[PDB]
Amino acid sequence: QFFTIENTQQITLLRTGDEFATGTYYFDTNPVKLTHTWQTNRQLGQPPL
Amino acid sequence: SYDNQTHYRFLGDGWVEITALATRLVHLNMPKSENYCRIRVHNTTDTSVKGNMAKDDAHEQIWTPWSLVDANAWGVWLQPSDWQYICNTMSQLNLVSLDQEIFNVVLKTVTEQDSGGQAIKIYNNDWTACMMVAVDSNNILPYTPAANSMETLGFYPWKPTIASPYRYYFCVDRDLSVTYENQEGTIEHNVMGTPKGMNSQFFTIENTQQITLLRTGDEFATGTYYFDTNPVKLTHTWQTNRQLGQPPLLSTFPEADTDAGTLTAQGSRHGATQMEVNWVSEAIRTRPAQVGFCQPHNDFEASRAGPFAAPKVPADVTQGMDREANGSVRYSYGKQHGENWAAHGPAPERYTWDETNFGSGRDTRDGFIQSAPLVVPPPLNGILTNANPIGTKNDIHFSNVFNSYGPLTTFSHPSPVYPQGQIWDKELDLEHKPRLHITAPFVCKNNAPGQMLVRLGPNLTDQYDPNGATLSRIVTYGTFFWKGKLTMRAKLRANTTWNPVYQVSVEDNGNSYMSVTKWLPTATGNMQSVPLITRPVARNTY
Repeated sequence: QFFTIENTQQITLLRTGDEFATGTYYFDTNPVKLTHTWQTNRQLGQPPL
Repeated sequence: SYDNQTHYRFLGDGWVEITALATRLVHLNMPKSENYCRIRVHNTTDTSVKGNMAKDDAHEQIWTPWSLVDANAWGVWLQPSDWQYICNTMSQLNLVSLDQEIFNVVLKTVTEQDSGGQAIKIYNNDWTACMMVAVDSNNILPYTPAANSMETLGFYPWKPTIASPYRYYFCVDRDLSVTYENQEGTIEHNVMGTPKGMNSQFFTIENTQQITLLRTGDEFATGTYYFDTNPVKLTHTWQTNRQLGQPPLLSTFPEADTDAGTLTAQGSRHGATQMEVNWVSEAIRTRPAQVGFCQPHNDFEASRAGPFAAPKVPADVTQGMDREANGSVRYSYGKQHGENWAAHGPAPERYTWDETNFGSGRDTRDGFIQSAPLVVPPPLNGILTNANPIGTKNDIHFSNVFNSYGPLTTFSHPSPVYPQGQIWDKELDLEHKPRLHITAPFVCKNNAPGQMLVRLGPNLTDQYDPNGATLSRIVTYGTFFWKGKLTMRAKLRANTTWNPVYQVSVEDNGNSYMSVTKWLPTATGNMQSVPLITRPVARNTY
């Protein structure tokens, strides 16, 4: 598989006074917790009486 | 209005709205520890031994002056007979909603008078006194299943019950080394530990829930939690990787009802396998997937908390009687949660439940593994069996360390046990959840039923000084009723076989496991609750 930047994307020429801007990609991901756990198979539920 | 029944509302297409009505008198005493206690527990009496370490009970829980009220146990809602009716007719079940209520709060105080006669105890209620109730609806405080220690509520209606004091775990970082029988040397270090600043979590009923005071003529009622769970089948499978699809073609037909038929030459027989052999056979033929799997036997792992038995998915015990191989469970209840009442000594009755999802279990004896391009009669060093010692140990074979889990590994969800058995269970706040829980059949996909806590109001005396070490408080205790509503959805199975199917029936007074006398009172009124078969009717996996 030999790809080529030229035969895959629409290149855009930018000179001195030019400028480019992308769209606005929207992320579709799952959030990540900002806390740590500690409990283990020993600390799970009703502790011994 | 007291009520403890079970209504079956029939709908169309074979769907039923099962309603559970449970009412029960409760008893509560003054929580001895007027304040939260961060007590530790170390059983050096056993951890010091060389062979002992599987008896490790080291940790550091936190005792709260509150008592939890958990009714998470089938044996408290449904009636023995009812469970039968269900398992014999239904084909699946699922939780719908929950609803709880409290009322008829009675608060009495005791006065041990008569010091000039003997020593009698006088009783008399107090209205001004108050009870305290709150509901962890948001589930802030750690989850504590009462059935996770058989401390739920009574399973017998006409018999009151008490609540199990609330207490949760805390971070400590225990440690213990490995040792066998006698071995040689010392147990290295069996250290306990101190609290870390990153994992320290001390909650307080007061700064987490909106407590509500209830006097004599007061009463409380909860909302109506709606269950969001997945239904569980009420039937058992049997098929194995041998009975999956098109059975081999027959070339020979029996002459009488004695002899059997034959197949086609293994070599000259159509089909497809994953081996390089130029023949076919049931044992090697390709199958849709994997029915059950091999699990490491007695796998004890250890983290900062210490050693523990790695849970294993329950399955069929198989002809090999391999219980601790297919994760069968052994319970230890007592009086309220079953067991005969005429049983002496504190000795708790036990029972080992063997899953009925046949075809998913495994027999270690026959379990083996060949090598390289499969050979018809395997050599000696070209096939490892459950008789070959691993790592210089005679009793340790590949079985006790082999994990056959994988993509094609499909199985059946464990069926619940009538009495004792747990109903639902909160889900772990982990980014990646586990395919299921063994503690209970139903797991709340979203938030779970807020736990209910109770506590008697600290009734003080005339002499009170906060700065004073430990001071008195008028003796008090209370009782109140608890009404619970549990609605569920289920569909009646369909009779499609022909041959009568297995039903959960009882039997005349005999030695049979299903003896009527087992669920009947005695000359004095004693009785027990023996676990009952779930999934009496066979299903069909493929």
